[PDB]
Amino acid sequence: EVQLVQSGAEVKRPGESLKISCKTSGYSFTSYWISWVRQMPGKGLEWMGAIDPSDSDTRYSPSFQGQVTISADKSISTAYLQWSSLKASDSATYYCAKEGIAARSLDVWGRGVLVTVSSASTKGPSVFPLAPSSSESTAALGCLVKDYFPEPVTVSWNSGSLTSGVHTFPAVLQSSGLYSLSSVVTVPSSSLGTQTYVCNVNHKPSNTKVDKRVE
Amino acid sequence: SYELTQPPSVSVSPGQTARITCSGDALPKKYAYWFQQKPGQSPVLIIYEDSKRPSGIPERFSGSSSGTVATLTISGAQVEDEADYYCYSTDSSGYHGLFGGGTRLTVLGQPKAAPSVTLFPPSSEELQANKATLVCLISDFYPGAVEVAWKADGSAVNAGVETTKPSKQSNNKYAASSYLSLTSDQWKSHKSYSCQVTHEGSTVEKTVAPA
Repeated sequence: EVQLVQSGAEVKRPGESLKISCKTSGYSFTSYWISWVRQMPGKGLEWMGAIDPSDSDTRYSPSFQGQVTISADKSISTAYLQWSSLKASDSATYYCAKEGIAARSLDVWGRGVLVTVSSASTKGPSVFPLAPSSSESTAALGCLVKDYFPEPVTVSWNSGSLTSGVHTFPAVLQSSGLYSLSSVVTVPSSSLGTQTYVCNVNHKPSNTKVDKRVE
Repeated sequence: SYELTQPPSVSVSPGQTARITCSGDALPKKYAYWFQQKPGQSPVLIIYEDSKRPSGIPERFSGSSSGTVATLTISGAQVEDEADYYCYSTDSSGYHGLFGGGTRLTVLGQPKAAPSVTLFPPSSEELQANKATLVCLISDFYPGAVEVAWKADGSAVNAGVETTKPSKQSNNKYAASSYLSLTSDQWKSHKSYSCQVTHEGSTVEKTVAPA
């Protein structure tokens, strides 16, 4: 079977260089063009360019020509896409694809590689309690998980012993480049005074976990 | 340059026929291709060479190209057909690939559901750091599209709002959140703030007041 194996996820800063790879097997590497396609978060697919490994011929979309370089190494059946100086807007999932017989037809796709380009530094979240203003049979409590980078964050309540009625929301990406999310749970007001409620917020990228008591 | 133009969104009820169009100057001379993309997955080829179906693609998908418009037709749409659909072709020379902007196909198949909205005031801990983040949490809405606006004492809030796109919940309804980032002084300068969530032509507003 045709297989395309792409390099792993990258987190880079604007102005840094980057080279990502696509190693193929199961067919004659130099007999087919390889296309590169990208997808910015929440946006559409974009054809970037293609290379013919038989003669190093390259074609580029006018939107990418001269700003990225596609290359190939037939000795290891690998295609590459590289930048000398990334832009922040280059955050995207990048796919390689073996072409079909017709020029620019797309035959077999790689699984894609996630590339994050951000000026934000790795930062654990500041966790703030969410409570209503001081009616009475239940109560909504929560935690604001503020200003962290990068993804992901996981949240539990009372070390995972409280799951019923928990709603943890996906993060917003702020213009600063930092993320924030919230988690909320509805609890009985009878328990408010005998039951403690703690949100456990884990941010492995910064090796930080916060257990915030919510009163 | 050259472009392929698609409608951003199409809605269909289950069992109905959906038609997704793709407009391009060179389509009278070039083949169109159709890709289906579901979240966290690579695109899947649905139609190639205007009208051909690959092995294993459901019979209900068909393609055609008339004039400058290629159409993907989904007869008797199913909920599992909910996805983004991209047309793909080349420029007139044939040397460069091009995608349409994509169409989000919504297959309804559950009743409309109004959002539940919870608005939290800032914590005292954040206020003691001279900051105030208002948190507007929105859940259990269907279909998955909302608009969020903020008001302060009835006046528009023109900056500081960050709102997520909707995300599918396990029950197949949708959730979103919106954040208004203020200073402590701004929070205390108004009598109230409101989060306004508009869904299917109607609005729910939640209000908080410095206490």
